[PDB]
Amino acid sequence: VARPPPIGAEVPN
Amino acid sequence: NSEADRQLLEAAKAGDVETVKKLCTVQSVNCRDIEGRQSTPLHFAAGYNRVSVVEYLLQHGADVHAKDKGGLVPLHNACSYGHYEVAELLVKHGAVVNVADLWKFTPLHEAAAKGKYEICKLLLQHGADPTKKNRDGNTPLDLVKDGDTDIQDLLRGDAA
Repeated sequence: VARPPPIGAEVPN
Repeated sequence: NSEADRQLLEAAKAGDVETVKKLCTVQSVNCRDIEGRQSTPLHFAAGYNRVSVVEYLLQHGADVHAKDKGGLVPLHNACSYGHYEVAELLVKHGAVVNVADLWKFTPLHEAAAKGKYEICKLLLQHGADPTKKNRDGNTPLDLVKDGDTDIQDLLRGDAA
């Protein structure tokens, strides 16, 4: 079972 | 989830502090997103750089130690996407920097693999261990890409 990318995004401050 | 829990989670994802204030209770502050990965509102606020919501949540009972379905804590999420202020806030509220997920990745494995220099620096300053091996036998230093010689320098910790 592969590790998925964590939840989130490169949202600017 | 209850409709109210769904509303709170979306508000957290969006950084909607006013809505978070309306819905946030003892009962809901640490609710889990059943339709996703059992993320808490704090997981979402952390991953999407919702700084004002992270502040509010942390002051109103949010659990920095909550693990999602993959074993990730909100610090993993902040570190993956380079959210420095969020990471700093979580650590101030007692986040443990060496905690590992189901694949034995710590937030430092994550920041290293994602090439986040300031996050790596913050974690190391708080005692993160650059020598911890994940399930693949890799340390955070192992996961640093070839051209990120600054992050390598950081994790290698040459005498200084």
